Amino acid sequence: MTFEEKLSKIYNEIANEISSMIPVEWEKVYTMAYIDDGGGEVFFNYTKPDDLNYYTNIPKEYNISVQVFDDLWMDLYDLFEELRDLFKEEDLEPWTSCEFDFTREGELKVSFDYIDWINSEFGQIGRQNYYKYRKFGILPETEYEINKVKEIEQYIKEL
Repeated sequence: MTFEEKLSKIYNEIANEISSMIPVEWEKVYTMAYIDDGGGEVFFNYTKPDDLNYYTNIPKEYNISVQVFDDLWMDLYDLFEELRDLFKEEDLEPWTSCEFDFTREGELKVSFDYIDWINSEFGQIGRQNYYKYRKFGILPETEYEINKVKEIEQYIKEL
């Protein structure tokens, strides 16, 4: 199996997982995974046939138990971590972030970024809010968070 085949297998597994975590019909799906040496996290938003829907709200609104959803969540994270370990296994610079987007109409985008988030000294919420501001046009709901988004913006501009 080549590198492309490994990437493809993992991508397919990821897509199937994320689709399995959504109990209803979805239109667009935006997934983000921040993984470095100091742990990491995975989150995704999904639209319905528009408004973004945050993944951790799925068990609250729909009939899927917290336990099952959290299990599938952990499996997804494990998939992304395996994806990074592949990059390591092929003597490539390990990515620090991965965007995994796909739509109901077959659109697909997988991209990697290598921002040194550790030395940025910003936490997961800052990274998430900044991501939501960059990808979409959504700004946070408190001035503290907004200010942090500006700080991260300026940190990145100075790279």
